[PDB]
Amino acid sequence: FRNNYDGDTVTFSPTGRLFQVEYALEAIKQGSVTVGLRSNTHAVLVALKRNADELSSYQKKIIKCDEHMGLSLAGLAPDARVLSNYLRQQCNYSSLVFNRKLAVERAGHLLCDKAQKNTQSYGGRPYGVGLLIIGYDKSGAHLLEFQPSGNVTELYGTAIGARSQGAKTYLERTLDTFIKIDGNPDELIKAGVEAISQSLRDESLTVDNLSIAIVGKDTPFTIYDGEAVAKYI
Amino acid sequence: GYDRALSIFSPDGHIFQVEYALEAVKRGTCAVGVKGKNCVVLGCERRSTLKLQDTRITPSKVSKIDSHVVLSFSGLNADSRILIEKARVEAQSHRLTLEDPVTVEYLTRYVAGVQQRYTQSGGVRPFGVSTLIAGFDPRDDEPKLYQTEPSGIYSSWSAQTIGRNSKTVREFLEKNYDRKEPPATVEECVKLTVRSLLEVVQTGAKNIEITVVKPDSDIVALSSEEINQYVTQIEQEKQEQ
Amino acid sequence: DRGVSTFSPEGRLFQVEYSLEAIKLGSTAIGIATKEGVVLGVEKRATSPLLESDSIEKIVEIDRHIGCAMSGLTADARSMIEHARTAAVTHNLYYDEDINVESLTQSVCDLALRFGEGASGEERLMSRPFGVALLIAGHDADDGYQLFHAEPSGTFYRYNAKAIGSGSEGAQAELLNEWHSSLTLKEAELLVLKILKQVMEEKLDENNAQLSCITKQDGFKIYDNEKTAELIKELKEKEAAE
Amino acid sequence: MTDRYSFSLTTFSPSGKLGQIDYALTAVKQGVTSLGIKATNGVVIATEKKSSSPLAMSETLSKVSLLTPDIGAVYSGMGPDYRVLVDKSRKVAHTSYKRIYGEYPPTKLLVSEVAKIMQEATQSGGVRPFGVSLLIAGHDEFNGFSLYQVDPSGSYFPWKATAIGKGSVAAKTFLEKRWNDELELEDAIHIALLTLKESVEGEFNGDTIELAIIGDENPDLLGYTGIPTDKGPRFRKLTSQEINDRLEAL
Amino acid sequence: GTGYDLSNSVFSPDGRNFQVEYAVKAVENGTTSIGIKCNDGVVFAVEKLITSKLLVPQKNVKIQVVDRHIGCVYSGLIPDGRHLVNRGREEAASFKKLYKTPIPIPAFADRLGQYVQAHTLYNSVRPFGVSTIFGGVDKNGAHLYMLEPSGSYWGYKGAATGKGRQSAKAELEKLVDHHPEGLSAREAVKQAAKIIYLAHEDNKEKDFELEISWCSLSETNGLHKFVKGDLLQEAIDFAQKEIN
Amino acid sequence: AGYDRHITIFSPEGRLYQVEYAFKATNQTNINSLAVRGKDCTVVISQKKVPDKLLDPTTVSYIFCISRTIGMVVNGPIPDARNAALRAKAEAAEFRYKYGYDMPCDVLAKRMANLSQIYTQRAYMRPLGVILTFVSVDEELGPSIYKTDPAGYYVGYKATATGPKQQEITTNLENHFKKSKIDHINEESWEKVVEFAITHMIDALGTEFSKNDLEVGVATKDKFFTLSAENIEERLVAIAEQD
Amino acid sequence: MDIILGIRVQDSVILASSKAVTRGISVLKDSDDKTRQLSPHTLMSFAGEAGDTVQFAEYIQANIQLYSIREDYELSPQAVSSFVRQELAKSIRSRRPYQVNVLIGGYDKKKNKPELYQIDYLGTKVELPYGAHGYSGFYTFSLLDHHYRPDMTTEEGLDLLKLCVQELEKRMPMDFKGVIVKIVDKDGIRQVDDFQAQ
Amino acid sequence: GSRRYDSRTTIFSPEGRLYQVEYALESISHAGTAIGIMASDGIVLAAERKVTSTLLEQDTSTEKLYKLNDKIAVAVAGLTADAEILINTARIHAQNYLKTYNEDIPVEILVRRLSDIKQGYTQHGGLRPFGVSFIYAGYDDRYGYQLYTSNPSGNYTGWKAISVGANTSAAQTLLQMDYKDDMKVDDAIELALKTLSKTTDSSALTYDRLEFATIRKGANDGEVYQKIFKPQEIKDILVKTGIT
Amino acid sequence: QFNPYGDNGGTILGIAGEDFAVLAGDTRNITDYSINSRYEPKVFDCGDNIVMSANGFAADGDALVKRFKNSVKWYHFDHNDKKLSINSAARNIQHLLYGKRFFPYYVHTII
Repeated sequence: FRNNYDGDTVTFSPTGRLFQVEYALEAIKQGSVTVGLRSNTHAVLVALKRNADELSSYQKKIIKCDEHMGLSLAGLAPDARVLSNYLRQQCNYSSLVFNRKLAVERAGHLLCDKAQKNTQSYGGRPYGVGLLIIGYDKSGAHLLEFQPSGNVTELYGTAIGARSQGAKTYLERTLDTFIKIDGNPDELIKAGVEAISQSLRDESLTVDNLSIAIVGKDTPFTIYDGEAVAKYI
Repeated sequence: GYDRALSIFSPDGHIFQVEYALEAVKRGTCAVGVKGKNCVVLGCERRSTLKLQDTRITPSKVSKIDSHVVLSFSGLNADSRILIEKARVEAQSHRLTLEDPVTVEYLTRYVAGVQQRYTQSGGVRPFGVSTLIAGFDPRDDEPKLYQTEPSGIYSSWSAQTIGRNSKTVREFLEKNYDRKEPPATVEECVKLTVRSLLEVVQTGAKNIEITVVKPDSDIVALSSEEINQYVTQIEQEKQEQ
Repeated sequence: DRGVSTFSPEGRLFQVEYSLEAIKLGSTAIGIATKEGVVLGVEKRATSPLLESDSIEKIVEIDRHIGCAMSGLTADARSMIEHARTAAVTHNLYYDEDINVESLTQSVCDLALRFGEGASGEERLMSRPFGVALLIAGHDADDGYQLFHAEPSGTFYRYNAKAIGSGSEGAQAELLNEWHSSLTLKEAELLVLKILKQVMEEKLDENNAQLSCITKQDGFKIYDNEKTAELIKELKEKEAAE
Repeated sequence: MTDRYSFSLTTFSPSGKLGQIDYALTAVKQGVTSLGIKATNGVVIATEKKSSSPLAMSETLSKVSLLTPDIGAVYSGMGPDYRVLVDKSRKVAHTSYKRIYGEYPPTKLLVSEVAKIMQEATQSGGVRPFGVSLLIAGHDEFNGFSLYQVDPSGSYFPWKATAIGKGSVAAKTFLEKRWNDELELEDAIHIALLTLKESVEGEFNGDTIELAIIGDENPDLLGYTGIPTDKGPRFRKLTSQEINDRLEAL
Repeated sequence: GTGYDLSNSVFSPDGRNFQVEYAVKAVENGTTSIGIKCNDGVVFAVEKLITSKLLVPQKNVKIQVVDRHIGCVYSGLIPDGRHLVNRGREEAASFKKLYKTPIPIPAFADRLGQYVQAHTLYNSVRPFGVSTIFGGVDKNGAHLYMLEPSGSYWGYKGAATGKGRQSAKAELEKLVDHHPEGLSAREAVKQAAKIIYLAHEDNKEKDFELEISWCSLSETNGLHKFVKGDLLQEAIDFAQKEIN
Repeated sequence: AGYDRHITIFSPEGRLYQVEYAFKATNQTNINSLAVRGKDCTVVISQKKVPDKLLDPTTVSYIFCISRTIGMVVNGPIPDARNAALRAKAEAAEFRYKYGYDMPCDVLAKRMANLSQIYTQRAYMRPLGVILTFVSVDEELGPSIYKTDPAGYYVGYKATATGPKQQEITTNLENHFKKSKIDHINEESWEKVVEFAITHMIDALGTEFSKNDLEVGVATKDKFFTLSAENIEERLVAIAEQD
Repeated sequence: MDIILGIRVQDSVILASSKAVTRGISVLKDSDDKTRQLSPHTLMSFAGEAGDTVQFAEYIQANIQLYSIREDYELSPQAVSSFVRQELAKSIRSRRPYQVNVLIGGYDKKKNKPELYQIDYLGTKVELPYGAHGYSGFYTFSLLDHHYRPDMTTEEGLDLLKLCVQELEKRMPMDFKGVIVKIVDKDGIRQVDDFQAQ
Repeated sequence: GSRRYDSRTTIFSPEGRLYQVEYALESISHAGTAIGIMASDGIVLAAERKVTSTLLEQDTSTEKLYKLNDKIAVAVAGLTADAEILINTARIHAQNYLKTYNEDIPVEILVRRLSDIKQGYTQHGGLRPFGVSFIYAGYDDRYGYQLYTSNPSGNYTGWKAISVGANTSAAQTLLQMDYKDDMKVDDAIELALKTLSKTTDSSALTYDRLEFATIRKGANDGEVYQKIFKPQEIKDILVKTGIT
Repeated sequence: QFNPYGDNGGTILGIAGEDFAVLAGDTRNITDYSINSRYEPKVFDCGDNIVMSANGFAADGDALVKRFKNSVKWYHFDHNDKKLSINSAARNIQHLLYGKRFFPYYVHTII
């Protein structure tokens, strides 16, 4: 069955599925958990950095695309670089040409259309990475969830990666609480660290292991690592 | 238009098309090269599946890329032409832009590159050829001998052989060549080569061609007689015991 | 058949994975970083006594402050090395400064996934991934001495010490214990020379093993045999010492 | 999109055969018979108009076509393939000859041209060979009259007479018996009609038969007067009425 | 033999294109969406499943506008849906630029039709995983259209696609019968909200969010617009009431 | 080896299955149609079947106006039917522009046929599952009927039928002509030729029709037009007051 | 222009070429060798535009040597010149044409006869007993037209040149700093290093 | 995609062989035999016409012996159509060499170019090789009379006597059995026909099934000459050599 | 014929102190004998403590600043927010300008 319909993305299975795309989606689950949540004044990203040996570094999970936009990745690092880099250009182009900050909602529409192109043309492959984009624009704070399928969705919060379901339930529960954490970044962040520890198991988030990012009203998207996150562990 | 990836990785991490390319080399006639203290010699066997050829015209096994450098090979002939051409053209280009002939090492590194490229470019199969490149760097007297293969890898040897039964002759050489004291003579150097070929040629006076290269573009290919003589003096070495 | 850029149901790229295999078969290569410099060591592995062991180049210079060691299909490394050298030199031409060791690495890594038979994202012309991994070592004024591991996957990590090649898994295990934040350059040299001796089928000597390093003062240098030999002799004595 | 078929669709089998070309020939075998006869003062080519429905008007379709005013062609195999081959052959005659020498190409060369076209459909990326065989007949000042047969392989050869398609073996045998190097055109025309009758099941008349000739110059078919050196086309398709008249002397 | 369903442009022995047929599967599996052609415009509505309380309400908009007078809604693979609308937009823009007049609904239909049909011609492409209900007002009235992955499309009085496609088609047909003289834009908005609420039973598991948009000559001046606020709640109510 | 049935390459029998399967798709609509030649007009009748009540009957049709003089009725799925129509329309406009006169029905057919032939020989182009019947009153040829198929074949007819019960309609017509001895309906007005067409369409299919079960197209000197539900109704009433 | 002379005597071809390199107001060099050896028995002298001059000569050289290696044979002078003419003839109708004029002198080892070819940037080729490019022609053709004999020895040829060079120094505006003379014959190409007073 | 129908005509076999080249050769083994013999004063080309008939117009025919230059000609074995495509490019190459150097193209040089073209279809392109093998017979002033052979692989070699097509092994043995370095054209002419005569798959070796050609230097001139015997010329020489 | 260039006047001045530096410019933009504006800033802060001004033809001047600034933005992305040394900016700008060496930015710039 499945073996005859997953040799490329230009093939539908008798049931209407695109396996190659699904296999890509898998790479995400195999990825280190990362959480995103927002209030009305700020948006936050918390991600678990995974390392190879104990002699190696922990790989970056958060990328800045502009002063008002950024994202966290789970899955194929290279593809995140490609996609984030492309999202940087779009923000850039929006400025240079219209002297206008690229609205988060639009950045999403752009990502979706970019992804979609690699799922209907021979020779191309889907992107094996999931993204959580946060950003503050003319309509406030925003959180987006990007799936290689092309499906981009705006949420109050969410998570992706191995054991992500843990944090997601936790947020789904804490909802009415963190959404009102306005005028206080540290609070929105702690709620973010909690949601993520909900997907721990192996170990516990340490200083050179935890990664946090925040954007907001008067806050330019800024990433925190090591000693910087110490005050949250 | 055609760009099918023909050289790809397999589960065990191999690139069969490149590997099979080598098999094409193993089936090719044997070629050997030994460097003396003031020269390099290249020997090649002549197949015998059909004999009634016109040796005058029939393309020989050792080619001149430039006046101070030669290249012999084992594998598919049609393929060797393409490589020999590119090498020769690069030889001139290097003189033209660097105002100095190519070093044996360089010309080698170039050829190796061409081959490597053909192992990771769409729509093309690797070269079923392995080469022996020898000569003397410009205004230098230390002999050079390198070898390349389909994979695109290369390196220098004090002596080496490629082709069918190269396994045998390599052994011969591994236990008949001393780096301490390399064939200090053009003669004793060509002898060692003829000796090494005989191990596999099975009496072929007309089946073994030798080419001697000396410093300052002094390249020459011996005739059947000069060679026949070497074979002669050698066969006695055995009987006189 | 099946696309060269196809996904496995487990979410991996076949070609990339298989690529990693060919590398496990490659010659051993080890790198250890110290606050005094980074040391790069490799296994020559001559397939015959007639092969002039020094014509074996598996440790090359990218710039005066950046060098690297390779493992796997080494012919694949040429185009990468060229790219790396060009990028480092160009950055110097455009910014009047040395290129950061990380960026250099990041630059190389970008070629990695540039392959396929018609991948919709640009013009990725290269039929297959690279069959070689790289240990990029160097120094800059922003992050001092650095050691990087770049795989055909397109990703790269930074290790205090890392060993790739046939003897890796074991050697890496060794390094896990041996390495510590206060190693000296001299110490790292013997340590590399030691772990090489362990995983090498051959009896390690200054002719089938090669050491080199990168120091802020003298930059990337490759230890000439004589220098390596003595270090080997030194290693033996301290080993037989207990 | 983009024809990603940049590879040959006709390749060598371990036996050394070229499948598609073989199959193409099979396709020719299945096709209606058609023949050609070379007389000492002309050539004749004919086939059967196998009306594929009584409602269809066989006139609105010609199996016999004029390539140049002195060269005609007829086939056996896949009608549509022939059709485009004709147009191509008519153009190639201009583009690669009349536009360069100001004169129509001689039979052998035009044939040589068509052959090349087919030859290419046998090696080019993403295509199949042509499922037809052609019988081209013409005349030129320095070669006189000639008859050629072109195969899907891209091969062609000259004939004194020959037939292809369905009952080719039968007809070929009947021609070897009636041909001689002294036939006048009217003779060949007769022999043609006889050779044809054998392969014909039902009706056999000027409306079911299609035959043309390459004989003398028809100035009456030129369309204009005033130029001595322009004498008219040697090619001429016979009319239904012209055919029946001859059928009575059958 | 078999395998006539592994490549996109292949004809099965019975004359079908399984790949296209498999696409339809991806569609039927999607959310439900409809279109109601009133007497001077068209109304569009869609089912928006609430996968979780995390989805910011009213945010992930589905219905899309092409130019200023055309509306598009589709069921199936959303990304494919957007892809199609992008093309429609370029298509409409190209048209206006040369003929000045904003593209006629019919012409636009065939514009999307030929594009989609184009993806059933080569094995190097995949057919569209969406059915699209679209339309608007032009020089001669309103027009409602539905386009299938096969590239097929026709003008409808009412149209539905997706999971609850049958419940809908059932209800739409009822309307057509009980309104020979026509439905008003205002009324079609209500009726649509109801028809979406009913069709939601074949998915009564997850909670949803309604989304209506219309293009009425008298209500929106021939411009496509989203039904919001009061008129929206009013319809949500008219539906919630008749669902009990 | 067994892919000689997936793309347009030869089978050992020397056949092109994909072309055959294409033909198979032409009946996918289960609609029959026929064309007859009047004294100086040409009519094409086609069945119209709109089952769904939600469909706007007026937008459904397999009859197309390629140009002021050429009309085309397609037997086959509609998306392929429209791809074909559009192309023919373009081919018609371009011809006029380049040669300074209206493309003749037969030439348009030949061009479309040659176009089909290509999908027959080139691997990446699939054939179109449709049979195209072109009709007009050519300024040089008189009333004309030219039909093309997925094989890249075409020819002119005295009359013709297409669809599932093609054979019944054909033999019906064949008989009428064997009888009349002429290759056309000896009628001056097209309304009578339209009635004739509809009549035999009934006799051959053994079915009665309502104004909404048909689709009619007429081609007269310098114009081809399709009838309306009413134009047809009035025509149906006519055949009725004769039976 | 610069001085490019060529004279074919009995068994060799002699080429003389001015050693001066002047850029505007200053004479930058007085030892310039405006010649390139295409093969052991074929020499080509050149003069023309600043860059085009060498660029073209070296290019021609590269191609001739490549043919030598590929065929392990030396193309006849006649052939070599035909190659050169073709190249210039192409160049003339290109985007930016080579503005170079050349004299080709070689010894045909097969025919066993020396040859002199004159070719201008337009691809005009002519074979002559003696020839020159630029103005030199105006003062030397009459000299040679007068004192020239087909059976002249190489030495007679040199003297004849000596005669031409003197006239050129006497009546010419420019100081071409003397000429470099080279002889092509059965034994190859050699340079008469003593002509600054022969 | 399309990869599904790609024969990959240019890959290696696990044994390091080139499938298509091999198969191509297999094809050539069934082609009329062509023999080339080189004597001290000239060369001979003899080939057997595959498939003939009473009706075949033999005077106007040529399927094996082609004139390339004035001093070069070839004998073919394999797909005639393929051969021509290569022959024409050969004829052109000769002319270009002439136009560039004003000298007649050296035999080996033309042969190397043709072989290189073949070799190409062997390493890239995804197309099938040419089903042809050539016996080149030519003369130039550098190597005098020469005899070469090339095949689908792209390799070429020189010979004193050689054959291609069917029953080559049989013919090679017979030639290798009676060839002598001091042969004379006439001698070679006979040896050629005798060989064919003994290898022919047919009843008798008649003129109507042959094509003959000789490259001799007619003493009473000093220039070399190409003679491609006409039907009658073959019929004669056939009676003379004692095969009547 | 169409002249792609223009002159907006203006004048700038840069002076380097031992632990500081200054870049000044008039704020008048003109065209011929008319004044387009009495206040149209011409010296900009491009970040990383670098002030730049491209004087001459306004269009070309703004294009350059925009470009250089944008070049700085990416420098940060590419090299981990590392500050761009003045000397590096100089080299970079040279490339910005010499890139259009055959259809120049009609501006004389100072940073």
